[PDB]
Amino acid sequence: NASRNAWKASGGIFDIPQKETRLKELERRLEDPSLWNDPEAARKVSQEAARLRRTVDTFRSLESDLQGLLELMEELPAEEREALKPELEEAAKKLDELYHQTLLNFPHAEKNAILTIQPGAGGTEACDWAEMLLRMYTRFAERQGFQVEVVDLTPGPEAGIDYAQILVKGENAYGLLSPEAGVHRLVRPSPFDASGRRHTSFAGVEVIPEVDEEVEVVLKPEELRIDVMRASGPGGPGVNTTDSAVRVVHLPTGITVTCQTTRSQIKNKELALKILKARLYELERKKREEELKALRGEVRPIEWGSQIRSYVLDKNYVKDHRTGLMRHDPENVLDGDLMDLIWAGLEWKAGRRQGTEEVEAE
Amino acid sequence: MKKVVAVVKLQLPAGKATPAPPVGPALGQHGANIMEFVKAFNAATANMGDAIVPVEITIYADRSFTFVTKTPPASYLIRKAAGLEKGAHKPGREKVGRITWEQVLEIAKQKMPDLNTTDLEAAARMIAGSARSMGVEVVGAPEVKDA
RNA sequence: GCCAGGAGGUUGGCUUAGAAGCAGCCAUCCUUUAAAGAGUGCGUAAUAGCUCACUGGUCGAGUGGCGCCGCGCCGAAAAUGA
Ligand SMILES: [Mg+2]
Ligand SMILES: [Mg+2]
Ligand SMILES: [Mg+2]
Ligand SMILES: [Mg+2]
Ligand SMILES: [Mg+2]
Ligand SMILES: [Mg+2]
Ligand SMILES: [Mg+2]
Ligand SMILES: [Mg+2]
Ligand SMILES: [Mg+2]
Ligand SMILES: [Mg+2]
Ligand SMILES: [Mg+2]
Ligand SMILES: [Mg+2]
Ligand SMILES: [Mg+2]
Ligand SMILES: [Mg+2]
Ligand SMILES: [Mg+2]
Ligand SMILES: [Mg+2]
Ligand SMILES: [Mg+2]
Ligand SMILES: [Mg+2]
Ligand SMILES: [Mg+2]
Ligand SMILES: [Mg+2]
Ligand SMILES: [Mg+2]
Ligand SMILES: [Mg+2]
Repeated sequence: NASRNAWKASGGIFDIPQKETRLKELERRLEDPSLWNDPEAARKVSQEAARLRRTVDTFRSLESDLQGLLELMEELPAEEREALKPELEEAAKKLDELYHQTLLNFPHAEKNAILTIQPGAGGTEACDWAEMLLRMYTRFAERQGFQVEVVDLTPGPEAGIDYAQILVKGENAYGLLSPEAGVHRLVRPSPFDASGRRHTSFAGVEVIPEVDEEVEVVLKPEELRIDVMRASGPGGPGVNTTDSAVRVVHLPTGITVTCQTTRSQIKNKELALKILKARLYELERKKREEELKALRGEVRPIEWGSQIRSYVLDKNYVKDHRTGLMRHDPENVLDGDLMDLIWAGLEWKAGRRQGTEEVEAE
Repeated sequence: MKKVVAVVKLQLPAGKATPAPPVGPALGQHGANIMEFVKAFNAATANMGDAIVPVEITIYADRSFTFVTKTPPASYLIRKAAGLEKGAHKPGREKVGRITWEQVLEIAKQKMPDLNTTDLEAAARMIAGSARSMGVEVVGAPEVKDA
């Protein structure tokens, strides 16, 4: 297990010098009496002190399992050297906590997730590749300990999928499948091509947890104003002296509506409200779109080069264009070996591009 | 003669020490030189081990302090036979331990000189009492006897 | 009503950035002693500060709570002049 040591060790090492200088500018700010006088402004101050716990603990735990472990173990069959191995069996136990406490910090990492696959540039082979990816994440779920349900799926003309969607249950379902965003790339001699030469094919992937609803709470009586007024058109003296028309404007949203199709004020006041309900439902569905579709991807051309990870079956090599990381087993990776990818490199760069954005300028 | 402007209650291990709060704002808004004042803190913590030693502070007018180290809380005695670092969330129903009537007696001797409570007979009920409300009930034998 | 103390372990166990009798959760020690409740309210970022509860003194004659009945008070704004 000496191949993942320096990876996890140095992983908690780059936070040492940076947080060292910042916590110093804060800890000395917590001294002067004039600081705490600020109401909630001072909470943001003592808050950063609540981080000197989830940083100094590694300065002690990770540093001790590096100074003591690396010593007595350089050479010996099983005497005092192999006996020092179980001494750090908890070093892999504690490795779990440092890894976890940097993934759940995502928006909704803890809850489940939905993953929709859809073919793209690459002809009918691309339509066939999508089913491969489906069968990849599917096995990756069971083997991760997750449950799976195909929420929807549609076979292609000759391939096997023009579209597919799969809800993965279990904790951190959105966390692990997060870096699976974007279009992947496939390279291999096309099984559908007569000359069988090497063709490229693409396919997009998306991930997102889940939400709820709120239909009636909107039509709170406190919000909208209701008006009464005589009706336009026929009626006799009854129409002139009896106001039955109604105008139910929604004050906040400003959207108004008027009705007077029936001789009655209540049945108009009633209808005019069922009408406002429909429009206010269609106004909540429009705003319900940006906050449930912008999370998918701010782009995703699915074209060429829009990919973030290529899988070449000719020369046998996958490659994450994000971490620059490489590999030599596309045949197994497209079966469940996503852990090696998501764990070390994927979640890293994923949180890195946002973790370097906040701790600098954003 | 003596002098005091504002007292305060602080805690810390019997040896190690750090300027961070809640001890932070303390030795910063009243002054406390770690160049000589702390050298009166390590003298009584060199031979003695570590514990929940709460320094019953008493700041003077001249920024100085009274490093008279007082005995740990009566709750430090329960987590000595058990080994816990907390306490039950509901003292009454559940139970995090069961220190016998003997444990409460042996380590409680340390608490009498600092406390104002009388003999070891009186210093016995206090420690068991500081356990009646922290999720635990003692078990004894001699007890009443009576006529 | 006024003079004085109003505490010690204790900073109650747990939650929590902080919860020092005083957001919340769970609650049933003792002792200097004449008396002071692991605490009534305010004050705090967390504390110190104020007070009751209780005891001492002074005063010097009544005082406090609860149930019931009679009558009454508020709740109570309109359009030609009451
Ligand atoms: Mg209102
Ligand atoms: Mg009209
Ligand atoms: Mg007509
Ligand atoms: Mg008519
Ligand atoms: Mg009419
Ligand atoms: Mg009318
Ligand atoms: Mg004090
Ligand atoms: Mg008087
Ligand atoms: Mg007084
Ligand atoms: Mg007074
Ligand atoms: Mg007293
Ligand atoms: Mg008193
Ligand atoms: Mg006073
Ligand atoms: Mg007690
Ligand atoms: Mg008490
Ligand atoms: Mg006090
Ligand atoms: Mg004051
Ligand atoms: Mg009555
Ligand atoms: Mg009555
Ligand atoms: Mg009446
Ligand atoms: Mg009036
Ligand atoms: Mg009039």
